[PDB]
Amino acid sequence: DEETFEEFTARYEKEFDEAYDLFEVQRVLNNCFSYDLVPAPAVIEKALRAARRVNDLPTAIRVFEALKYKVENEDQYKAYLDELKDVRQELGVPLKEELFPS
Amino acid sequence: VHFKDGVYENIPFKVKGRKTPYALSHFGFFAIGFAVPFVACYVQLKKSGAF
Amino acid sequence: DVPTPYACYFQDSATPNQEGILELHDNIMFYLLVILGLVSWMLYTIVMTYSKNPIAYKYIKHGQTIEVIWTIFPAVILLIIAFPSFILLYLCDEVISPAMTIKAIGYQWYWKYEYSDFINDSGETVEFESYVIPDELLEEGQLRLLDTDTSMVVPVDTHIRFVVTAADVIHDFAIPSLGIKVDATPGRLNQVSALIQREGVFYGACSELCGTGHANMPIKIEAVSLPKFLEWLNEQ
Amino acid sequence: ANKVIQLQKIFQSSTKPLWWRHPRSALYLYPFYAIFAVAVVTPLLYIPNAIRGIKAKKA
Amino acid sequence: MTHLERSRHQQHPFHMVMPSPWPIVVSFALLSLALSTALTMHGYIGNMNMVYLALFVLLTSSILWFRDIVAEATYLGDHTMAVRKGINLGFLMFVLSEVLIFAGLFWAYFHSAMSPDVTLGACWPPVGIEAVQPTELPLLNTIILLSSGATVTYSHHALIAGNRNKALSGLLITFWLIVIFVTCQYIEYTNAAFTISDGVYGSVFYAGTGLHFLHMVMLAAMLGVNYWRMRNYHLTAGHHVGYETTIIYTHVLDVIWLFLYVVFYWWGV
Amino acid sequence: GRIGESWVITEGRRLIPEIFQWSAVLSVCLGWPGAVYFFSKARKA
Amino acid sequence: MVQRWLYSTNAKDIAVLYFMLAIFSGMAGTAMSLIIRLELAAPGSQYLHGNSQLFNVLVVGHAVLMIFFLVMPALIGGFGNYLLPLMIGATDTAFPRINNIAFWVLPMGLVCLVTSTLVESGAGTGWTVYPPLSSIQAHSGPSVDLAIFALHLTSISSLLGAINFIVTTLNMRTNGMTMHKLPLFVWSIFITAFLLLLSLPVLSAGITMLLLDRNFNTSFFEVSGGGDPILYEHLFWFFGHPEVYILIIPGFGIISHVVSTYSKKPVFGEISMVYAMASIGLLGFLVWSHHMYIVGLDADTRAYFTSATMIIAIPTGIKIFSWLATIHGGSIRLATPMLYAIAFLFLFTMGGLTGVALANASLDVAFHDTYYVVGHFHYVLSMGAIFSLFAGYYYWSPQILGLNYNEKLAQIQFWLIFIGANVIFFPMHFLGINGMPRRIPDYPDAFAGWNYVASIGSFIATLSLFLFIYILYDQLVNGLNNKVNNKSVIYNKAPDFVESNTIFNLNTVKSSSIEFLLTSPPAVHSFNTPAVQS
Amino acid sequence: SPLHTVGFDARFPQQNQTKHCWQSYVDYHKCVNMKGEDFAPCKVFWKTYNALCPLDWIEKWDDQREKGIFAGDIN
Ligand code: HEA
Ligand code: HEA
Ligand SMILES: CCCCCCCCCCCCCCCC(=O)OC[C@H](COP(=O)(O)OCCN)OC(=O)CCCCCCCCCCCCCCC
Ligand SMILES: CCCCCCCCCCCCCCCC(=O)OC[C@H](COP(=O)(O)OCCN)OC(=O)CCCCCCCCCCCCCCC
Ligand SMILES: CCCCCCCCCCCCCCCC(=O)OC[C@H](COP(=O)(O)OCCN)OC(=O)CCCCCCCCCCCCCCC
Ligand SMILES: CCCCCCCCCCCCCCCC(=O)OC[C@H](COP(=O)(O)OCCN)OC(=O)CCCCCCCCCCCCCCC
Ligand SMILES: CCCCCCCCCCCCCCCC(=O)OC[C@H](COP(=O)(O)OCCN)OC(=O)CCCCCCCCCCCCCCC
Ligand SMILES: CCCCCCCCCCCCCCCC(=O)OC[C@H](COP(=O)(O)OCCN)OC(=O)CCCCCCCCCCCCCCC
Ligand code: CUA
Ligand SMILES: [Ca+2]
Ligand SMILES: [Cu+2]
Ligand SMILES: [Mg+2]
Repeated sequence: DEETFEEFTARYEKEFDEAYDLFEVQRVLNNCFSYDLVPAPAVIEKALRAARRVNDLPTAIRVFEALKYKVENEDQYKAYLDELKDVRQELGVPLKEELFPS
Repeated sequence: VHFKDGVYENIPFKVKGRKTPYALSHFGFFAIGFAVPFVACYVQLKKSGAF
Repeated sequence: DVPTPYACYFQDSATPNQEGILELHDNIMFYLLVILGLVSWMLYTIVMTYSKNPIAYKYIKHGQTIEVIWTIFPAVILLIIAFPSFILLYLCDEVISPAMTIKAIGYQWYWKYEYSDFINDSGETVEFESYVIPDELLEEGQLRLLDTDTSMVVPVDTHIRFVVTAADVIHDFAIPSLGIKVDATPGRLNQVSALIQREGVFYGACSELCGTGHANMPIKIEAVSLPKFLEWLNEQ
Repeated sequence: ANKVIQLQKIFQSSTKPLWWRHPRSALYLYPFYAIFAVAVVTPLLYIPNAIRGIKAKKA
Repeated sequence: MTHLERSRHQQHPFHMVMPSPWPIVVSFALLSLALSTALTMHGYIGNMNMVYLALFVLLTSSILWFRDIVAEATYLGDHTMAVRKGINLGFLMFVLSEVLIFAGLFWAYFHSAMSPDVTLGACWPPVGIEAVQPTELPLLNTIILLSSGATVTYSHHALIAGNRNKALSGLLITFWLIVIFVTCQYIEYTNAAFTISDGVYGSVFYAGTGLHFLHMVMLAAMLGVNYWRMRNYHLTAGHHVGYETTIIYTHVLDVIWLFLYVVFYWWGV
Repeated sequence: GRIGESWVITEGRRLIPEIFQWSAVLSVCLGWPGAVYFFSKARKA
Repeated sequence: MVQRWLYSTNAKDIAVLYFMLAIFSGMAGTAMSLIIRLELAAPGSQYLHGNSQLFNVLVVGHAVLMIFFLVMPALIGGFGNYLLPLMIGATDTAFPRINNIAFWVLPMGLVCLVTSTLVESGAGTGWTVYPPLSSIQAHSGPSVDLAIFALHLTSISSLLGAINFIVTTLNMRTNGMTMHKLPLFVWSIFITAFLLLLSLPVLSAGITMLLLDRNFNTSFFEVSGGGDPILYEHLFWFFGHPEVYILIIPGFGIISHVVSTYSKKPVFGEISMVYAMASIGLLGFLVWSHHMYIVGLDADTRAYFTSATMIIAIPTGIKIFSWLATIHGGSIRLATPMLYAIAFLFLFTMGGLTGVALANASLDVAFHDTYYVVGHFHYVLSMGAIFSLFAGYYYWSPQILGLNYNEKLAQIQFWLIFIGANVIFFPMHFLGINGMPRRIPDYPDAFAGWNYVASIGSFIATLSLFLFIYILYDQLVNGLNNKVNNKSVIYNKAPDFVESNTIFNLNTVKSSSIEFLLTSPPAVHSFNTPAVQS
Repeated sequence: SPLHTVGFDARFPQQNQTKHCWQSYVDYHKCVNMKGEDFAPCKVFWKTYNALCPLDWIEKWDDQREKGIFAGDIN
């Protein structure tokens, strides 16, 4: 398997637009986070807009939870939360730390 | 040949619905296994005149 | 020369053959410790970090670089220690220019020794049997299951050929501190060589299950000086 | 003569076990079972002497 | 045949054997044989009558097992193409194992002969031993065996072609040729000048050629079973598996005897 | 460029504690007979 | 009831009889090793009153029961007969009546070996039975005959079962499954069946020839007629080594399934695992005389066998690194089967590295009949093959039986055998390097130290076996309750990270073999319409 | 030193030494059967089969020669 990073985003962007129920959105999301890379910000945005279209809020919360496991530092987690600022605000998605604050 | 299906049906021994407790069968079976080396020792030490 | 309580190593060496056996054991254990260090470390640091990994890397199924590399690496290590292991094999098999030959014959629970070089002043065969001292007859200070009623006397700094056979069943002539171990089979004669570099008493045992008395058939060897050996030989 | 087809219909419409369907099978199975019992019991009746070291006096 | 009718027949070709008493009755005869032989070899039983009975019961209990395989294939139709292919493959793995039993007996012969022991005279054969000469009764035997691997070839191909008389005659001749081989070894044995007691030579010689003798008695029993089945119309022109297993047997035993005759008779004498 | 701290510092913080936990386990698996001899009569009288 | 279990032609029912007999035999063989370790606790006569023949008799009985009556009827007779037809889609085995006789000869071979120890004086010879110690001059009476007939009956069993395993794999696979698509456990029973087929007939030649010397006045091995004792050892060891691999490879295939399930990753380099299992099964026929290094063979014979023995370390080390590569980067689930598999990787490596030292003929002069050898083969047979047998039972018995087991009781059982096995066998290397011979009931006084330590660990490990006997009782009486309370593990695979709890209930099982897709106790008619794969 | 014994022989260089004894015994007895019992270098064989060969073996072969049962070819 010789797939460049640019080919990775353009293929999973196409794969999030075709998912037609909850099983499909969760199965595609599982395979996207199972490689040796963190998906690009433009892939995360299409995964949030796919869970809105099937009307499921917990799947959109878990997207950012997996993001904080896969990064290497906590400053890589921050820079994602600063790119996807409008989308998390426009759809009304909270963070798991914000929802169950400790 | 047609047999039955279920939980306690694919084993040769009875575990439920029996008069005697199943503990007498389970631990009696493994006691006899553990006890055959000692029967051999008894016969042979009774042949050497040690007993 | 004698085993000691709670010992975890070779008995002290008296011949160049046992010097070389120990050198090969230590050389091999250098590389078996590198390999055990790797495997135990990879095992430990994989359980401690991936027992807490929530997303498995299910798309990693092969690698061409590592699989070729880890097929070649064990071959280099195996070849490194085969070089001195072949040299020691042919250095111990040679028996060149010995100065005396002794025969040892195994019996149902005793040994037997024969000298037939006819060097003694009267030119006969010197021969005797060796028996373990029974427990009821031991004198205080003697060693249980080791001390015998007669022993084999050899001189120091002399090359010796041993000839070993048996009478009834298989036995085994073995002395740990001399680097000697050879089966004693009814029908054939095997040989071994030795050269002892210091004086003392060296103990051994039978090493081929021979029946009820397999544990009661020890070997005891005394090494003395040359003038002292000729006096012992010329009497017994 | 040829009796494959006739035995073919006897066998395929019978309720009995396979080794009992042939009309002649009684003459083999009755004496075999009696002989099979003697050949199993009798060696077992000799282990008591073997443990006790008693040998038969064929002399 | 619609869906309704196809439902009344199996969906796979493999054979579902009904429960039988024979596998556990053969095991008991095997233990009765083991217990009797050890007890009579050491005097705890007076005579050989109990060993005779245990051999008779091991024999008539395998017959009944073979009798139930005839009925499942001739009267029931349970041997489809897949069942037939599995039976052939199981038999080839059986003979491969039996061939390696002889391979262990050839090791023992060569171990004793290439560097012979000095109590023999350091010579092979040992001193005083008068051996069997090759160009003799053993040369009549190697021709009698080679002559039966070509009369069994034309019987098999006369059955595929539909000729009954020619098929029935080329098997009645293979029978009496293996029978002749068997009694020819009997004559060669009661006349030999040495015995199995005569040291290591009489041990490796009579073991290698004596095992082969026992297989031939089994081989002549197989050709008599085929004779009854071919004469009574069990075997058909395209379905005869009890026959091909016999044919492969007569050819392996032919090659094994060829090896015995070159090593035990020409090289070792 | 790269966001955050160097990968050496991040990996150093995770392995150093594990090296010491490895050497304290393998010492128990291979050195436990040394303790039996410590409390023996044969040792050091 | 009578005809379901005495007339059986079903491969699942027969596999249950195998396991019942296998576990009844490990009781006796463990009791003999306990009597052996009590008599070795201290110098002097301890419990057997100085009867050295009896001590030797119990050592033969110990080895024969553990090998031929526990590990072979359970790993092969049990798991092979139950899981091989289900993993390839077969409706039965080929030859179902052959499959039944291969079990019923083992009970008759046990009432031959047991009556061998009770007659005259028994067989005090070692499990290798070397002549002339085992001939009628040095062992009179019928004891050695009855032990040979017992070995003959186990050879009929293993040979007949091997012929059945080979035909079933080649002929009865389901639609779409080719030989490159077999599960790794099916490959391990297939290769083992070929080693048995080519090594058992050489052992039957050796021990039948030994029976002929004793009773029919024959000189295969007698020295007064020209025979040679060293011939017997060549014939015995040409079966022996292939046997040790007939005992580890089925466990290699079990370890592959367990490690992959509790990592959620497929086996790394799955195709090179089959090539390694075949190379080890082939090189195991070319190395047998490393067991005869001191009997007087030529120096050029000994240099060949050194290099032949060493190169079996290359394919075996490929399987070790491959197993560590599948758990790397995984999602590890530490259930009871996973604990045994991780201990197998650590304790099998140690036992195999002490074999590399033994492989050199120069060093084996200080390693012959030495406890050091006993330490080598109890690390690969008792922390090896035995640990893979526990891993298998905890992996498949809930499905096979329909009954769950107490999980936290099973983790206590694992730690008690891991601690106790190490205490018996680790000091055995210290005794051997200092020079203690094997097969002795009594020793010089300087060996008392480590011999006391090992006898203590023998009590720890027997207590762990008695806890396993109770766990079986609890599973059979309380197995249905173990599913509704929280005392057992229900799913060996948990939901994925982003997979919700209710989506997980659509497909509970994510398996790459058929067996976890059946009903919990599998049906007696498991396939009617054949299974199909792409 | 006054110690001497037989040395390395290229016919028998291996660990197995069975034939070295037996051939020296056989050569010696056929050397005295034609060249007479007394022969200066006929003692070379006599020393070798005495040095490395068991006394019970010689005892058996001597008794066999008396009955004409020695398997070696010496006449
Ligand atoms: C299968 C192989 C096997 C196993 C498991 C064992 C297990 C043990 N063995 Fe033995 N042993 C041999 C094979 C084995 N051994 C052989 C071949 C010899 C040489 C014979 C010879 O010298 O002639 C030998 C020799 C030998 C000696 C040498 C005696 C002497 O030389 O005279 C000693 C001494 O202590 C010993 C001890 C032990 C001990 C303490 C255990 C115990 O530690 C066992 C520990 C664990 C358990 C208690 C077993 C598990 C219990 C089960 C019933 C499993 C059930 C599992 C399921 C069904 C899922 N063994
Ligand atoms: C399960 C059973 C089993 C297994 C698997 C083995 C495996 C091996 N054995 Fe063993 N053995 C026995 C059971 C077993 N053995 C028994 C029962 C006896 C005594 C019989 C008796 O006398 O009664 C015996 C005795 C025995 C002898 C005879 C010694 C003597 O009697 O004096 C020898 C000789 O070389 C030997 C060597 C080996 C070797 C090299 C392996 C190799 O296969 C091991 C290879 C494995 C590894 C090497 C580990 C992992 C490898 C790597 C991680 C690669 C990297 C390594 C390097 C670069 C070195 N063992
Ligand atoms: C002694 C009691 C007699 C009571 C008197 C009768 C009065 C009425 C009482 C009712 C009880 C009826 C008694 C009938 C006998 C009986 O049910 O249990 C009696 C049975 C004996 O019989 P058995 O058929 O198993 O044969 C065997 C006879 N030798 O013990 C047992 O096997 C206990 C065995 C349990 C241990 C096996 C554990 C294995 C679990 C299966 C796991 C398989 C995993 C497979 C993986 C490949
Ligand atoms: C799995 C098999 C492993 C093989 C191991 C076999 C042994 C190899 C030789 C090891 C030498 C031990 C040093 C002796 C120290 C001593 O001197 O011992 C001293 C005392 C008693 O000594 P003392 O009072 O009698 O006299 C001398 C007084 N000074 O004992 C002890 O402290 C016991 C401590 C045990 C030692 C730990 C062993 C660690 C080695 C790990 C090997 C790993 C295996 C590699 C892969 C196979
Ligand atoms: C389990 C797998 C089997 C492995 C078998 C390996 C070894 C088998 C080799 C021996 C086979 C039998 C030899 C033929 C008999 C013989 O020897 O010929 C007969 C010899 C030759 O006659 P004579 O000596 O009087 O000389 C003739 C001078 N006038 O007389 C004897 O021997 C008498 C002793 C009887 C021998 C019977 C031994 C039976 C035990 C083995 C049974 C067969 C094994 C199983 C076969 C299915
Ligand atoms: C002392 C006691 C010793 C007992 C040993 C007796 C051995 C004598 C040999 C008798 C064989 C009879 C077989 C005929 C059965 C039959 O009917 O086979 C025919 C069947 C039916 O197919 P069909 O083509 O006829 O179809 C008819 C048209 N539709 O096909 C088969 O099953 C093929 C399988 C036959 C294999 C038989 C077993 C051979 C090995 C047994 C070896 C046992 C001893 C081993 C000792 C080392
Ligand atoms: C991987 C598995 C590891 C498991 C750990 C082992 C613990 C399990 C129990 C072991 C049994 C102990 C046998 C004692 C036999 C005896 O009686 O000892 C006797 C000796 C005295 O000797 P004596 O001559 O006076 O005897 C006279 C005979 N009558 O008293 C002792 O030393 C007491 C025991 C010492 C305790 C040590 C236990 C090991 C723990 C290791 C901890 C880590 C150490 C790390 C070192 C770097
Ligand atoms: C001590 C003296 C030595 C005695 C030898 C041991 C005797 C035990 C067996 C007794 C014979 C009874 C007949 C059973 C065989 C049978 O019937 O084979 C017939 C089986 C029946 O197939 P099926 O019914 O299972 O399927 C139902 C389908 N209809 O066809 C096959 O499998 C095909 C392959 C044939 C292979 C047969 C192998 C011969 C078995 C003996 C092997 C012994 C090896 C050790 C050699 C020393
Ligand atoms: Cu002599 Cu053991
Ligand atoms: Ca004691
Ligand atoms: Cu080996
Ligand atoms: Mg030995």
